[PDB]
Amino acid sequence: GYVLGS
Amino acid sequence: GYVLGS
Amino acid sequence: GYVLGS
Amino acid sequence: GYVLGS
Amino acid sequence: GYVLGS
Amino acid sequence: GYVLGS
Amino acid sequence: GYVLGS
Amino acid sequence: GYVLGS
Amino acid sequence: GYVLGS
Amino acid sequence: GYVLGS
Amino acid sequence: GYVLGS
Amino acid sequence: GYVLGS
Repeated sequence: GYVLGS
Repeated sequence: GYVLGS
Repeated sequence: GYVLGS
Repeated sequence: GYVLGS
Repeated sequence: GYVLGS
Repeated sequence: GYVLGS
Repeated sequence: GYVLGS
Repeated sequence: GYVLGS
Repeated sequence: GYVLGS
Repeated sequence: GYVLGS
Repeated sequence: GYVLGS
Repeated sequence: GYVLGS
C-alpha cells in the first residue's frame, strides 16, 4: 500500500 | 487531495 | 485514522 | 505490507 | 502515529 | 505532503 | 522491515 | 517500507 | 520516537 | 522533511 | 540492523 | 535501515 498526504 | 492505494 | 490492508 | 495511520 | 507492516 | 510506502 | 512512528 | 516527512 | 525493524 | 528507510 | 530513535 | 533527520 501507499499514502500521499497531499 | 490525499491519495490512498492498496 | 486510516487502514490499508495491503 | 499493511499501513495504519492515526 | 503510523505503522508500515513491511 | 508526507509519503508512506510499504 | 516494519516501520513505527509516533 | 519507507516514509518521507514532507 | 521511531523504530525500523530492519 | 525527514526520511526513513527499512 | 534495526534502528530505534527517541 | 536508515534515517535522515532533514
